[PDB]
Amino acid sequence: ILTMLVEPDAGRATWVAASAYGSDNTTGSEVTGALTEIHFSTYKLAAKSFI
Amino acid sequence: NQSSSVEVSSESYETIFSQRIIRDLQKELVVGALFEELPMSSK
Amino acid sequence: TDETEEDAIFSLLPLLRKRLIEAHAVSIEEAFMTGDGSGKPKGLLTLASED
Repeated sequence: ILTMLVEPDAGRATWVAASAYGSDNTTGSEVTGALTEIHFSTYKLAAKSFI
Repeated sequence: NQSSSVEVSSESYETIFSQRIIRDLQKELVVGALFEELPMSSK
Repeated sequence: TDETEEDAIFSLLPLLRKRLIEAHAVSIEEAFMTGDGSGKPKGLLTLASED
């Protein structure tokens, strides 16, 4: 088997109201994501003959 | 780990597979090889 | 977190920074296309509707 990695999708930021600038909501929201993987495999083919 | 914002797919990418191979203790052999050997050339 | 960088085979920072920057770009683009007016810039579609 062979395995590689797949990069995740896209997030987004957030708009903060200028009122909340003093508070801790200034930084906004959080972005998260995790990877994935894929696999490969093979099959066998054969034939025979006699003389 | 699944604690930070970014993660990893599975433990296979958080693991080390070592090719080192180890064995437990083994019984000692004594009787097979203390008697004198008599070669033969017929039935 | 500190105990995730060591607890992996490869690094995980460049992915974080890339996701952050591209999330910013995606959010600003979407907001300009169709963002509302409350705390966010008015989107072109919203402007055309309200006019």
